[PDB]
Amino acid sequence: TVQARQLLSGIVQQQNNLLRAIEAQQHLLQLTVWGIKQLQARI
Amino acid sequence: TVQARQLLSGIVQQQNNLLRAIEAQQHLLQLTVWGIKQLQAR
Amino acid sequence: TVQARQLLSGIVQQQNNLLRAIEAQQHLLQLTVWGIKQLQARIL
Amino acid sequence: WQEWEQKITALLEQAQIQQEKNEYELQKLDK
Amino acid sequence: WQEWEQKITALLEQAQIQQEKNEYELQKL
Amino acid sequence: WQEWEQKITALLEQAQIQQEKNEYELQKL
Repeated sequence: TVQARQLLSGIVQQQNNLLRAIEAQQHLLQLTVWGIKQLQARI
Repeated sequence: TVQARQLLSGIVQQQNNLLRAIEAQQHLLQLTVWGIKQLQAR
Repeated sequence: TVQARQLLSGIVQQQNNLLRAIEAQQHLLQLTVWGIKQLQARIL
Repeated sequence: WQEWEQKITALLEQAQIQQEKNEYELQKLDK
Repeated sequence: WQEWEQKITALLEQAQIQQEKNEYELQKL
Repeated sequence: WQEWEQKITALLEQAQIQQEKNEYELQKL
């Protein structure tokens, strides 16, 4: 199952890819919340 | 077959964790879209 | 073994569903990004 | 835009179905 | 609004913990 | 802003490469 252990390693690695992507998405999303928060405080 | 079993369980759990995170982000994202369209009118 | 192969296939499928959901969310996030910058110009 | 809302809700629903499928198949491999 | 930002924070911490566990289990295997 | 989008895209690029890989290795099993 060298084949199976490589697939599992690629899955775990891809889940780290996805986790880092949504962590980065969250930091950008937080900026847009604050930006809107800034605008609505003005109106 | 305990080794592979708990790893597969951990992977399935991590897929639920990422799905729940993405669903919670979608709620926040939609709320930002709402704030946009309200500001665009005022 | 037959169960594990079907599960592994569903896991790889799930990875594809999550990836596509994040990609779509990124396009939406980019639209809101420009919506803010335009609002920032219009009122700031 | 709406379409992006439309696409994301569909993908999340499909991820939700597949997640249940995988947990059910995981329980089956366990028991 | 505040609800979702705080929920996301908890959800990301749990995913980081599970990622560490899976990577430990991967290497042991 | 643009470079957090640059960070995000780059992470999705590599996830796309890894997805194609994982699908190949699965078929080989």
